[PDB]
Amino acid sequence: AVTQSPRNKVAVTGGKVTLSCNQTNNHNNMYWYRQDTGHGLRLIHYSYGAGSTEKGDIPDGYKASRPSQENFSLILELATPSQTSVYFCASGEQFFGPGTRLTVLEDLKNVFPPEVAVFEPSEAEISHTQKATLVCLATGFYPDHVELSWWVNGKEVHSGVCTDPQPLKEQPALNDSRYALSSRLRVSATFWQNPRNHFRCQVQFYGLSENDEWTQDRAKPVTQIVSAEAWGRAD
Amino acid sequence: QKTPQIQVYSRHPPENGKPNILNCYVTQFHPPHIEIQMLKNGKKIPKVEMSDMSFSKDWSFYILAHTEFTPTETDTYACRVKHASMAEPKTVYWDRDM
Amino acid sequence: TQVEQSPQSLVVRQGENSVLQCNYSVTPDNHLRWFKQDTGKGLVSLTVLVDQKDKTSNGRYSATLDKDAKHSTLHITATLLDDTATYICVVGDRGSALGRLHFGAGTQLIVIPDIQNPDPAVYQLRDSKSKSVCLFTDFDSQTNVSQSKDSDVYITDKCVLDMRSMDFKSNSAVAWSNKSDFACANAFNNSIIPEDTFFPSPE
Amino acid sequence: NYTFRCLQMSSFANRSWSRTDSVVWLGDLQTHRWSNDSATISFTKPWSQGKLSNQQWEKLQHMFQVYRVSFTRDIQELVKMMSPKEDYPIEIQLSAGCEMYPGNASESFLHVAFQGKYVVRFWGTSWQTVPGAPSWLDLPIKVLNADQGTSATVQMLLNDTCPLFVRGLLEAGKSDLEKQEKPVAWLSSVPSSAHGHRQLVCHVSGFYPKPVWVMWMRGDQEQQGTHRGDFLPNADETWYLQATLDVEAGEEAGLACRVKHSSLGGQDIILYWGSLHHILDAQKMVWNHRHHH
Ligand SMILES: CCCCCCCCCCCCCCCCCCCCCCCCCC(=O)N[C@@H](CC[C@H]1O[C@H](CO)[C@H](O)[C@H](O)[C@H]1O)[C@H](O)[C@H](O)CCCCCCCCCCCCCC
Ligand SMILES: *[C@@H]1O[C@H](CO)[C@@H](O[C@@H]2O[C@H](CO)[C@@H](O)[C@H](O)[C@H]2NC(C)=O)[C@H](O)[C@H]1NC(C)=O
Ligand SMILES: *[C@@H]1O[C@H](CO)[C@@H](O)[C@H](O)[C@H]1NC(C)=O
Ligand SMILES: *[C@@H]1O[C@H](CO)[C@@H](O)[C@H](O)[C@H]1NC(C)=O
Repeated sequence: AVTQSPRNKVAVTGGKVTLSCNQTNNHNNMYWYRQDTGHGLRLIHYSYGAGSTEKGDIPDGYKASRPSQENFSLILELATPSQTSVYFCASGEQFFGPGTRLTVLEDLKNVFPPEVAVFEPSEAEISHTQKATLVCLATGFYPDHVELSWWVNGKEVHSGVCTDPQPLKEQPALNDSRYALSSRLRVSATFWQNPRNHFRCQVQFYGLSENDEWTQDRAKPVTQIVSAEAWGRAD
Repeated sequence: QKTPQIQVYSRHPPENGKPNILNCYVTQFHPPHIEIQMLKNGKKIPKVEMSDMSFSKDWSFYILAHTEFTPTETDTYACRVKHASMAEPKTVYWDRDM
Repeated sequence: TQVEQSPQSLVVRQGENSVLQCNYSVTPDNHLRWFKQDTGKGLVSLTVLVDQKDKTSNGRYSATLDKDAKHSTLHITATLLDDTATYICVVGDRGSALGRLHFGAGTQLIVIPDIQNPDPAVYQLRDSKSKSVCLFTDFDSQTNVSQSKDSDVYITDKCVLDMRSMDFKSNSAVAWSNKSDFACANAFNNSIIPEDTFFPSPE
Repeated sequence: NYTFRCLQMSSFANRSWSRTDSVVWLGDLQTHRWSNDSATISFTKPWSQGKLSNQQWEKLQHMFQVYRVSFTRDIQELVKMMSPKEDYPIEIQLSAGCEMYPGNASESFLHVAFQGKYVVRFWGTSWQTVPGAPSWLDLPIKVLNADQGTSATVQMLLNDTCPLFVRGLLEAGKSDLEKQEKPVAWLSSVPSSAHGHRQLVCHVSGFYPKPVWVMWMRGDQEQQGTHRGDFLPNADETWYLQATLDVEAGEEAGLACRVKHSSLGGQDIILYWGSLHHILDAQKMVWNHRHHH
């Protein structure tokens, strides 16, 4: 398959941004695309082989570089807000990469990490359904680069889990609003009633890296993992 | 990059002052971009017709240009051909006994 | 704009058929390929159509192509929950290297769960450190959770979870506010909720 | 024996600018014209449609329309594929068609020339680099062969569509093909490259078809120094051939130009040097002689 990285980034208007792309599949020509809502993928730059690149349909603002046959890179010398998209690196009959989420911002002072809170099931839901739901609420983050994971007894669960497809604006009427995201976890009532059981709502946030200079009084909002936890109750 | 060869001739036996047709046929040139012009006494002739360009076995382009006229004793008919083969354009006058 | 897809988004019921259309104007039309994109994930190939009148099937997927009407349909035969994704239709103008691919805007497919046993209930969940939420859960897929009419209250869109240990599926939507007046009972009073909805007394 | 050829000249100037004009000859009569100007092929003769119905011809024009467009964009890419090697301007020529023989028998061809030299041919089911051709062409050849879809329809045109059109065109244009045009002739003279020698010229113009026979004669004896010229074309699709003879000045008399053509039957054109006729013509065409080579 295609191994591109970083799988997620954020940078300010004017920073240098490179997007690596790797593949052991052995294909001569390979492509850089970008996806935006209500458009379908568009060609940016594309290569035919090692040491050779050509302009696609929307090449402005970007560059390309081919060193090896296996590698490829899409380059933003000066970044812009309008270059906020998802980036796919194809290889060819044409097989695609997992994608890269790049939010390019006006100013980095507006970036916040999330506050993760676990809420505990209600004795009513226990009594009536014979099931226990545990709400998670990651709140106050910007931009919306977060993957939410549930970890039961230090092992990640998938069954009985439902995260929101997309987060909601905490203040809709204005643009630069903070975001919040909610996820569920539903176990059997007997399962929740064991105190030996352990719950954690791990949340990976993507923000500043250790390359962007910071000044303000609060801690620099780096890429980090915030998470909350609750324990099983006997009553 | 091959050099154009120009032959200039007439459709009918050339009687003086009688309406006739003059042909300027360029051959052997390459590439196909070329400017054929026909000249009566130095000036160009407002309507000169050209055939569609083709090429021969050797891959060299050729084209027929032909204009209506009347030959005389004094009047000078010529064919000027502009090409990338030559810095100065080739002007070939219509020799009749030729 | 070379290749348009209909509908925009589509909704079908767990284990029922669904139709998808792609309508190109691309010349030449060497081939048409369909792609399935899960959210976050890339593009996985589904099947390839080649001839002037072509028809293929793969698993529950089964698509047919008419190069002379520049039109394709993709059928899913009894849709699963694992199927909620975007379905992109691409067309290739050449069967070599020197050809470029034309991408559709894709169709968003949503598979709503069939829930034979509803149990409409809004519960109140306390934080581990004193702060609460309202969880509206166990309702049939024929009810839509509307957004808040006041920016002090936050109500998330409904979402489907599967306890595949018990072959059990359930809708749910979380709502919370920092305001004092906010009680879990009248939290989804923007949305339409049934009579037999259980609102357990909080005190 | 009839040779039907389709000629395609395409000029790539730079990464943006390009031109494609096409002409189609049956034997040596122009039948088809396709300008870069127009999106459709044109007939140059009434019978150029061949023996084909309106819709039957549409599939051809339409497929070819798809081709012109595709051809450009394909070479334009192939250029990019060889990064340093082969830069603009590029000249590409295609001569393809089929020859006609006694019976159903025919043989088709597709020859491609890059920048003047003939380098690629289609044969059987694939393009191939000609013997004695540059090896860099191999990568572009390999790229083009992967397309079975094209390589299929090219066989269709070469194996089937070509003779099945041309067997038509011939049966549809026998009227214009077997027409007869009588040649006019006139004598004249110029100085020879050699001192004291002169050159006699016999002009033949306005005859159809090509195959003609011009000779300088002293009675029953053909003059061996009679040099035939080349066939120059006329506007109205006739021909022109002059035949020259070099003489020692004062050996001009007694000679005559004889013309044998299919057009006239048996009645050869015999022009006599210094006949009351020859003089009448020559006085009717006198001039100042600037500028005469
Ligand atoms: C063959 C002659 C008999 C014809 C008789 C008819 C006479 C009627 C008069 C009409 C006048 C027309 C003018 C004459 C023009 C000359 C004709 C010469 C034959 C054309 C070739 C046939 C190709 C048809 C198929 C087609 O359209 N294919 C093009 C489209 C292919 C695409 O569409 C197809 C159908 O829609 C299929 O779906 C294919 O799968 C898809 O790939 C394709 O893009 C080809 O790639 C075209 C280029 C081939 C020319 C070879 C280039 C030379 C190689 C040297 C390269 C060196 C460069 C290095 C720097
Ligand atoms: C078109 O005719 C050519 C010959 O003129 C055929 O080419 C042959 O193809 C077969 C494989 O199918 C080979 O075994 C031969 O060696 C080929 N001959 C040459 C000279 O290469 C071709 O099959 C015909 N195609 C169609 C569609 O009729
Ligand atoms: C490409 O060639 C055309 C035609 O000669 C010319 O008008 C144009 O300026 C050229 N483009 C460039 C970028 O040189
Ligand atoms: C030739 O035709 C094509 C399509 O009509 C066009 O893009 C190109 O510019 C034309 N070239 C000319 C007129 O020189």
